Amino acid sequence: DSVYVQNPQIPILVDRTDNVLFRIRIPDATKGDVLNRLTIRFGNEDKLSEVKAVRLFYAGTEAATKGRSRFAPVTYVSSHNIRNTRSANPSYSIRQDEVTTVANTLTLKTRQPMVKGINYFWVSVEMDRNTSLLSKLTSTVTEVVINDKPAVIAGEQAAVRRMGIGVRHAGDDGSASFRIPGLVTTNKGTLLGVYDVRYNNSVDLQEHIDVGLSRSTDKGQTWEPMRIAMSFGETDGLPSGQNGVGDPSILVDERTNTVWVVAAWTHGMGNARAWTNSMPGMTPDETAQLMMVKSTDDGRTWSESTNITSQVKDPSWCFLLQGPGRGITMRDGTLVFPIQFIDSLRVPHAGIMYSKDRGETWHIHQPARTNTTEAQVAEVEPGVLMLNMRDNRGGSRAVSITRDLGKSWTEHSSNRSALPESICMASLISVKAKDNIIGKDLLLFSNPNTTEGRHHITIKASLDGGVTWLPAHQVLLDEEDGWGYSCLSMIDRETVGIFYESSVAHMTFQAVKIKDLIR
Amino acid sequence: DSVYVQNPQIPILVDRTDNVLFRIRIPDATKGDVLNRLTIRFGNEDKLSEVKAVRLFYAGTEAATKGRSRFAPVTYVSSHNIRNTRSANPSYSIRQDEVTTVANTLTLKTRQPMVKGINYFWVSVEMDRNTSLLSKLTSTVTEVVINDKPAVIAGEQAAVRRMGIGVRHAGDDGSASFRIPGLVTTNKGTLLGVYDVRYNNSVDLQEHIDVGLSRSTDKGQTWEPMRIAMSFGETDGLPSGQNGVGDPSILVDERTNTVWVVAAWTHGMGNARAWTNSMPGMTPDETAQLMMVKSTDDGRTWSESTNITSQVKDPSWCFLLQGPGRGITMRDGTLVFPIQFIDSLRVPHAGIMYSKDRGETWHIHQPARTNTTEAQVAEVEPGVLMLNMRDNRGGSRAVSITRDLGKSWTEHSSNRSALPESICMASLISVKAKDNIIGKDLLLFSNPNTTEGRHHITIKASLDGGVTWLPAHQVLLDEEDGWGYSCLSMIDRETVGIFYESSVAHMTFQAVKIKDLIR
Repeated sequence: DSVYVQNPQIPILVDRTDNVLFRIRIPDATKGDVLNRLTIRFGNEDKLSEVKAVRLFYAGTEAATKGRSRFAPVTYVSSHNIRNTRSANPSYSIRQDEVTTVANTLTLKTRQPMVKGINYFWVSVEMDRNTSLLSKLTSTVTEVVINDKPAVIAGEQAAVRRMGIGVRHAGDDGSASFRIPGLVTTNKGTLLGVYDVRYNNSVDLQEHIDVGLSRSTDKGQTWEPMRIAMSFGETDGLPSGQNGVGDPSILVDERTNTVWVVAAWTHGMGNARAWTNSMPGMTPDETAQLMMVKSTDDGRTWSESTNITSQVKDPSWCFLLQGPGRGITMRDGTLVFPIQFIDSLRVPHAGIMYSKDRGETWHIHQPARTNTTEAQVAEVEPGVLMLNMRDNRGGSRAVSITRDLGKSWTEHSSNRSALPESICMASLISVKAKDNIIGKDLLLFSNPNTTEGRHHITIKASLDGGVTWLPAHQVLLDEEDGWGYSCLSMIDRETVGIFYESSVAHMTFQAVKIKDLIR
Repeated sequence: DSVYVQNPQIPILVDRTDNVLFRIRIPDATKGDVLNRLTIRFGNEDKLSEVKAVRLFYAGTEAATKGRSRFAPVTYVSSHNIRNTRSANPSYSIRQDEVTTVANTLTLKTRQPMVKGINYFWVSVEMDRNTSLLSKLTSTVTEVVINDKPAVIAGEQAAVRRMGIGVRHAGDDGSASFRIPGLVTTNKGTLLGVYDVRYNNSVDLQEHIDVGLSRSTDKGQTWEPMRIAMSFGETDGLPSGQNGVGDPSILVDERTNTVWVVAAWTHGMGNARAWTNSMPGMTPDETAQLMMVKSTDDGRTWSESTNITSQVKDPSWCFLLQGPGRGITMRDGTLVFPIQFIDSLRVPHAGIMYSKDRGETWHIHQPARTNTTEAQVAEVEPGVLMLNMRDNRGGSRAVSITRDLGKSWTEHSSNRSALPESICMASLISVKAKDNIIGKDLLLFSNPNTTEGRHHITIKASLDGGVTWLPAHQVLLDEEDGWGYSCLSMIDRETVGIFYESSVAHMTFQAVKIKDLIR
């Protein structure tokens, strides 16, 4: 007689067989009670054309000790099961009904007798594989009938659901996992997404890891098969498991359209984490190496790797590597990659590395802040670089300014205040007024918008050079748990792309109108 | 400088492509040093004709922080990787050499330049797939040559290596894992091994779990395809993930050769552990159910399950189930299964359940001991049952006697003293004097022979009804880490079979001459 409905703010993947539209908790069932039918309604303006099917599933009951406020006993659609990331695990969910032609009103039926107490049902939505990434569903459970009486419906279920595409799922092309996203838009409008290909498992370097790249010439609707942008196989006769390269950062040289990918090659180091096992020195046998590849053909083919360690690594550092995600071209044509180093006393520092000669030579000056790691840089105003930093103190992003490419650093007003975090990679980009439909300079930022865990992946916009991030100028994309790393790139004048580790896929692409951010 | 050699006491699987014969640590290498050649010698009476090939692998180096005493950076041959349990992970080991015709002396070569410090090599043995399970190798590294100088060899490498067979590997027939072994020998000499088929992962009930059975009519050399002995699929319209059955115990009714399998069916309980979520009551919706199948055709086909719960479960118990492993026929024809119950206050007790009518009706009297769980029972003398118990107090097995089928219990002299454990399932069987080649009553026991972790799987024999377990009357089978559950059954007059979770496979069978136990 009382039913609870959840409409979870998570991406509907156009390439998935099942996506969670509604979770339903019937908390106080009498044994034998039957959910005869439930009615969904879609909003007037919904493009029901590109909805392929809607399914009602039963998932049984809850454990006696797990309490009465959960919407599921288990993950319905796994983002980690290498054998199935695309459909509901059939061992957790039994299909009751299915409609393959969707109208604005829709009724699903069961004859399943319920157990005493908590019973779980959910609604799966399957989209046409060619569904527009910019499409939205406004769906409501309007009627639930139990023992031929309409039941009282409760819960927040007014979420506007967005589409996305699982560019990489766990198990794709034999790889256990994919991590550490980077995204740029080439001068030809081509989306380039980079990531770790983590073949054996999901652990950080050292392991068998290559740098993968997914390419889209249609604003993310389709992605060309995975290219290996960088790999070290059995270099020097050491196993591929002791020759990993990863934590990639990608940038487009906007003057030439030359694309650059920088990454950390770990050589040796047993089967342990490079973060604590990379040591002082310069040789591949001694310390992690800073490796770069380039594409001169819009990311279709990739150069052999060049070793730039000798140019920029201090011998006393335990570890120098890029900040994962992306770098930038500045207005004066300087290429800038965020970097991070562990000093002789094992203290991490964020900073920047830049080339003034199209990527021929690279320079690092002074660190921005102590006990920071992963950082992303934007040119917030001409000749003014904002470094936005993961901070081991917890709670909030560190923000510093350089006007001299990291020779000197100033604390920004927004430092350790404006942007909450849980100690996790975050994306920051600048959008020039002339390059977007708002006609105003923007900063766009994405991270897990929480001080604990990795969830509530959110795009935030600032109109005042990242002094203020108004709540209204934010879109929630993924309220469920994931590995939390993300990277932003403007797709065109009207839309921002996010390439991120989500609750629905290891590498998830979504496109968001900047008019949804700034209303 | 010196080199260190390990000959690990782990099973050589006749069905594996790779098995670790030797691990080698070269601790203090100069960059460029080359292990030119390595000589192994086999004992004069070794059956080298059933050795198919020997391989030398390089595995690179060690992590800076992991110290100097390890024999490997990583597991070389995985017992968990659903994509490969049978050959070395090629990302961790590079083959240097291979000999396919094995003599008493054997030389393996490399041209691999070593890194400064620690370098790992290992020797893989592949056996003929028809290799005798009773065969042994006595192998030693006699020469290691580096830079054309013989190096000083150190280490304990005098192990007599035994054969085994991986009856179930992780991933077999689509199942993530296999756990909880039981083994009997039918009156026809047929080996019947039962186990959890844990489809989704390796967690305990509640989950998608069936009872599997492997059958061998040739004393374990070959195993028939896996049969599902018990399964509840989508009973009552609940998902298979909320209809698991497992923790099996198997016995042969020696009077009739009727084989019986008892198991715990969990219905509902969300995706949580039944151990803490099974609750008082009697119905499948309320509490775990005690379910039984039988085979009248030597384990080829299995009856539909009968529900025994009403006969033996007190309503106030949170959980009644069998002790995993096996039950017995007593000399007077009584069938006995070890059982365990959680009382109304969540305190576990071990006991016995018996049938005097060929398995028609079952009875439980009094528990043996507070805060015990998994137990195995043997008829040490006519009408005298020894219950050997997992004890939550830690350190050692509890041992009690009943002469009245558990109405009353006496502490045995060996109680909480003679048999070390880490709080883990253990196997105990009795062998009558007339039924074995020693012509003496035996007790045989197997468990991880440690107070910490699960390793050193060992068969122990007692000649004095389990009063004493002399060190000499013990065989070490697996000194490396596993899940630790095991079950014993006499194969014939001369050999005991062990079906166990090992470091080399989820379900491992080995055969041991009792003349190796009692010398």
